[PDB]
Amino acid sequence: AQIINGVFSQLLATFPASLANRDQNEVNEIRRQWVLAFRENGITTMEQVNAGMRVARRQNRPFLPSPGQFVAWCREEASVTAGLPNVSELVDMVYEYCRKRGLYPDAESYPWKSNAHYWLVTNLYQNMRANALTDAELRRKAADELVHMTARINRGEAIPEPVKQLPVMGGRPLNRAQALAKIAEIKAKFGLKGAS
Amino acid sequence: INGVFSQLLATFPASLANRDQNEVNEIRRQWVLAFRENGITTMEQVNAGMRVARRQNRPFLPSPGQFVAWCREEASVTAGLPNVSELVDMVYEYCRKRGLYPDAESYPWKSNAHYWLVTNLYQNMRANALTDAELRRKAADELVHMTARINRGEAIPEPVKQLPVMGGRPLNRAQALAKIAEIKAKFGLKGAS
Repeated sequence: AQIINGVFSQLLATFPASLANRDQNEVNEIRRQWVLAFRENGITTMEQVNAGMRVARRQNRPFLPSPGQFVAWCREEASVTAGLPNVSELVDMVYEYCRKRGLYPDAESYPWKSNAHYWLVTNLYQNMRANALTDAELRRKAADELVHMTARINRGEAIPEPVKQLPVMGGRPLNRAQALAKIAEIKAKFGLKGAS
Repeated sequence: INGVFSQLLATFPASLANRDQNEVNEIRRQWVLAFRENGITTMEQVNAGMRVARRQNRPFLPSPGQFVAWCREEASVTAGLPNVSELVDMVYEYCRKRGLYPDAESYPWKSNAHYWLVTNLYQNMRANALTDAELRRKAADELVHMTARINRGEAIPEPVKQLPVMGGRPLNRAQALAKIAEIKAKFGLKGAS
């Protein structure tokens, strides 16, 4: 009650024009929605309120944010490990990969920033090439992949470290003359080569 | 701090209309917290923000985030970008006139930003069969993206160009016929005559 009233007062102070030209019924409904969101998200501490207010002040939008946006702002400090590119950055990375991957032996040789980037870019690239997606479909798929990856990260879990595929060996100290001698020796031993 | 709040109240007297002391104190606390977080602790930045607010024609009190956005926009006000209508007119003029030029770099561009915006919009329109409303939406998105890139400090690349053409041939009909005859004599091929 007191916490909710303080949050509402601070939001009104930060955003005076948010409730302009609005009757009391809309204000009460907005307050009820905020109460429901706080109860469902477990936001019952003043420290989270202060963090959310700091983020809101850092935000430059002159309108009242949605309750879910405020909850996300509060949890950003808690969920600081969720360092992932946004939709636009992911799309640009996918385009750069689609341009540059032909110059590398495999997908693991690409200069990845982290495993999350590797998995996201590879999945989006394969999906796009297999399903012949357009740009808007690619962006929708990128948003879905980001949501899925964030959900997996927030549930703990560990991102696997590719698979790689074998070494290539090498180290041949053999020249033309010695190999010709070897071929001649094989011919002499097997006799019926008849090759000239 | 207190002087900053007093100047803000003086510039926007209608902001505290029908407000009690508690709301004023909460507004002051919010402004103090915003200044602390944004690093606005010097009087020179306060004066710059006051000048920005005075240049604005809105008597309404902007949010502290909006005030910081105004300050950083005026600090980086160097942006010679057209509006949506001007961009659409430029795109239409380009689509009318570019057929008479050897390449897209020969077009009389005003700057690099205009070149990139117009070319990207032209390619997108001719590739996705955009209508007029879709063209305007795409133009708005492109302008937002270009402004965001410019505010990041990133420089705008200088097209790519493609090759010179050379020339300078002082050869006429008689000399060309002599050359052809010499080629025929050297290699035979008498059937060509």
